[PDB]
Amino acid sequence: TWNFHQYYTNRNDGLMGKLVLTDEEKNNLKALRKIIRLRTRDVFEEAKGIAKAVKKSALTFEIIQEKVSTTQIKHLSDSEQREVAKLIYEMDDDARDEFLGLTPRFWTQGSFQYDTLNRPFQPGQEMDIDDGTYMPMPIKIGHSLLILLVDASLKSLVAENHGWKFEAKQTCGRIKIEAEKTHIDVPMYAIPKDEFELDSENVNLALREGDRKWINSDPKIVEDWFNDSCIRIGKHLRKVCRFMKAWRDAQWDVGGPSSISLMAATVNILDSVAHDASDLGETMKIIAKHLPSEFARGVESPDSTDEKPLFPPSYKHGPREMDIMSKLERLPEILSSAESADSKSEALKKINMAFGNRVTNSELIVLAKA
Ligand SMILES: Nc1nc2c(ncn2[C@@H]2O[C@H](COP(=O)(O)CP(=O)(O)OP(=O)(O)O)[C@@H](O)[C@H]2O)c(=O)[nH]1
Ligand SMILES: [Mg+2]
Ligand SMILES: [Mg+2]
Repeated sequence: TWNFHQYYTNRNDGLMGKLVLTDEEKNNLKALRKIIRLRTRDVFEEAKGIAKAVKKSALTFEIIQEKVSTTQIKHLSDSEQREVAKLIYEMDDDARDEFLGLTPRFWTQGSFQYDTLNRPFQPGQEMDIDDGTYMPMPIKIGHSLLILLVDASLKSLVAENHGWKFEAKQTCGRIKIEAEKTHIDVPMYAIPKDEFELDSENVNLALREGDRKWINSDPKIVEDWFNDSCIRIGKHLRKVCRFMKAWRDAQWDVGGPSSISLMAATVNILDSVAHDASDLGETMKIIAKHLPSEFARGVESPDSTDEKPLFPPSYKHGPREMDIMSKLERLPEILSSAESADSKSEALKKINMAFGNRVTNSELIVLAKA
C-alpha cells in the first residue's frame, strides 16, 4: 500500500510543481492583459474623440467616416467601420453625452482570478485568461457600438503581432496566440453607472448572436462562491481542483467536462464527505469515488440565476455525457490500481494513467505507515 501525497503536493517534482505556472508566465499573462486593456481604452478614447467633434459641430456622415478610417477602428472591415460611423452619427444628444462620459473598466475572471490556472498538457491546449470589460451605463449605449469597439481593439492588436489571431465567440471576443499556448477572452458587461460589491441583478453579459443581446450574468457570483468554498473547506480545495482539471486535460486533448462543473462537484463532495487534507492521495481517492454519482444526478451551478446546470442528469445524457461518465467511472479504478502496485515505479506508471506522464519522480511516492 502506497502513499501519494508528495506525488500530488511537491512544488518542484510533484503534480502541483508541474501544473502551477512560474512567476515568469504569470507575469507574461498579466502583461498581455495590460496590453489588451490599454488598447481598449485607447480605441474608446478615439471614438469618443470623434463623437465629441460631432457634438461640437454638425459633421457630415462622410467626415465622421473619414475620422473613423484614421483611428485604430481602421482594423475593422469596411462595412464594420461604416457601421461605427453610422452609429456615432445617428446618436441623439442624450446617448452621445452618456457615451462621452463612458470609460471602460476591467476585471479578470476564471482560473487566473481564483488561482486554478494549470499549465496545458496536450497539444492544442492553451492557457486561458478571461479579462472582462465593463461598461458603466444607466438603467444605455448601443450594443453594436460597444461590441464593435472592443472588436476594433482586439483586431488592432492582432494586426500588430505575427502569430496572433482574432476569434469571435458568443460570449466574448478572443485573441489567440497558438505559438505561446495562450489565449485571452474578453467578455463584455453592462453595469449600472451610478452604483459604480455590486448588485448582480444589473450585471448584464453581452451576447454576439441571437435574439437576445444581453443576459443577467455576474462572474463575481462564481468567484465569491469558489473563494468562500476555499475558506470553508481549506487550502487543499484549489489543489484537488487543479488535479481534477489536469485529469480532464490528460483524458481529453479537447473536450471533457467543464472546469467549473468539476469545481462545483469537488466542492460538494468535500462539503459532504469526511476527508484528511494531510493526505491528498486519500482525498483524491474519495473525490474520484464520489464524482460519478455527483455527475450522474446532474451538477447544479452555484449561480441560482442559471436555468441550466453545469452537467445534466443521467436521463438526458447523450454520447458526450456518457463518455464523460465512462472516464469518471474509470478514474477510481486507476487510483486503486496505482495504490496496490508492487513497486514505486509501477505505482507511478499506473497513476500516470490518470494524470499523464508529467510527474517522473517515483521517489515522491512512499510506503504508507501502519
Ligand atoms: N454563471 C456561470 N458562469 C460561467 C459558466 N461558465 C463559465 N462561466 C464564467 O466564465 C468564467 C471563466 O470561464 P472558463 O470556461 O474559462 C472556466 P475556468 O477559467 O475557471 O477554467 P480554465 O479556463 O479551463 O482554467 C468563469 O469564472 C465564470 O465566471 C456557467 O456555466 N455559469
Ligand atoms: Mg479562465
Ligand atoms: Mg475562457
